[PDB]
Amino acid sequence: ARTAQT
Amino acid sequence: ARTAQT
Amino acid sequence: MYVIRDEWGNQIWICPGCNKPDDGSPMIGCDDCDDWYHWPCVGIMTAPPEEMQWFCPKC
Amino acid sequence: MYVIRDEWGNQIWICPGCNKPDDGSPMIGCDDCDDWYHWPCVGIMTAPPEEMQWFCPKC
Ligand SMILES: [Zn+2]
Ligand SMILES: [Zn+2]
Ligand SMILES: [Zn+2]
Ligand SMILES: [Zn+2]
Repeated sequence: ARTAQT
Repeated sequence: ARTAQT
Repeated sequence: MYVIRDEWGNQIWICPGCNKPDDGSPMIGCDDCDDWYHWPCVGIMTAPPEEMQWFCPKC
Repeated sequence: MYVIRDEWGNQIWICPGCNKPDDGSPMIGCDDCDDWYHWPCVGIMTAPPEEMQWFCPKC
């Protein structure tokens, strides 16, 4: 899926 | 300052 | 601040001014203790300037 | 999702699971409502395959 992190 | 809302 | 754990296992942080979850209402964070209150619960009517620091009754 | 407007006039989007702004922790977006959560707030331990779609308790 769509994920994120700094 | 810091505020927040939906 | 009280924290509610709802039916979905999510955590809701509650205004100490009214202590009611049915918010929506915008909130403002205390720049000392970091409790958050609804604007109307502490007499704030408009978004305050960003440069400014707000402080909550206790602090 | 709650959105915080901080000192700098930047917008921080808050995980509805914990409603804590201080992450670090990676997030995952719902492919229905597009609310984003921290991985641990929704029981995700590893990056999902990209073909996969994730959905959040509500959807
Ligand atoms: Zn209140
Ligand atoms: Zn305070
Ligand atoms: Zn979270
Ligand atoms: Zn969703």
